[PDB]
This record gives sequence, C-alpha cells and structure tokens, in this order.
Amino acid sequence: VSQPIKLLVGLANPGPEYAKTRHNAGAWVVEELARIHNVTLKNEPKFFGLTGRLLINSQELRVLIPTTFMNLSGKAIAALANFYQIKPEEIMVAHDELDLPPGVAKFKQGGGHGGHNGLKDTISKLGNNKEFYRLRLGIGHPGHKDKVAGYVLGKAPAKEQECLDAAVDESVRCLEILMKDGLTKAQNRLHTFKAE
Repeated sequence: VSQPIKLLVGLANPGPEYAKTRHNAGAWVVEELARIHNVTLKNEPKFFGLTGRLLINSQELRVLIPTTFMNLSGKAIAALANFYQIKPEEIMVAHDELDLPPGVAKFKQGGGHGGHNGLKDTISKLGNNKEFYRLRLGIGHPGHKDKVAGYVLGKAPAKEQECLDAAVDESVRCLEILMKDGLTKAQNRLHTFKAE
C-alpha cells in the first residue's frame, strides 16, 4: 500500500544533442524505468512532453519527460498534473544535482530549487508549491559560480559517465522498491549507495 507517488518526471533539455548532457540526468532515470517496464513513451504536445503509464506492484505510475526548454519544465508538469489531478505532493521530479557527486543519488521531500532552472519553473507553475518529491541524481560541482552552466550543459567524460549510469540503475531499483516497500525503505537503500 502507501507510497505517495503518482507521477515521476525526468527533467531534460530536448533533442538528440542534449540526450547525454549532465542536465538530462533525470530523464535518464525515467527512460530506464520505462524501458525495463516495456512502456513506449508517447509524444503528447498537449503536455509538452513524452508520457506513459506503468503498472508497478499494482500501482499506476505516470511518467513524463518534458520536451520544453528546461526552464519551462513547469509548462509540461502542470499540464499533465492538472489533466490527471495529481497534487504536487504526489509528484516526484528527478533531476541533476550539483550538490552530490557522480555516482550518488538521494530522495528528498520539498526544499528549494538550488538555482536549477527546471525546479524553479516547476515550483512556480504548481502555485509556488515546493512540496513535491525529488530524486536528486548527483553530477558534481565545478566549484566556480561562472562555470556552473557550462558544466551542467556539458557531457561527462566516459569514466564519470559510468558512475552516473550506475546511479541511474540504482535509482531505478529504488523507485521499484519505493513502489513495493515504501519510501523509508527505498530511501534507506538508495542513500547508502555510491558507485565505484
């Protein structure tokens, strides 16, 4: 039974050249979960995004990858959330997280956007409501304010990308545990993980 998530959003910038930039880490999670569960994501221009529905341990989970600019991610999330009557507190938003290193991922309930343009827009489009969950996929931090945007929009080197892909995999396993055992159990597992 209880688990509050009805919608998982993986934040992204659109189109083939952005697919493997760090800023798309949330989208990697959603695509992998969707793949393992045999769901083909469908483009729905009415929701400014790619959508699907998975059944996991008899719970319906909607997924969404916006095709907006990252800074307009709330256009998508509010459109789909309004259509399905999903409250902010039932949404989990996967995203790249500067404040964790490659290879680590954490769940979080509420909090600020941290300068993340996607999170920022999401909050505003959901009525200045921060109380959605997050899946924070660590990307490291370049430790110079002026280098942040280029770092986030860049492509990790191969070795670092393996650490990233490992955290994606484990985040997917823990979303599955989320749906079966609940959040405390999912979180207890995810928060001890670090990739090699």
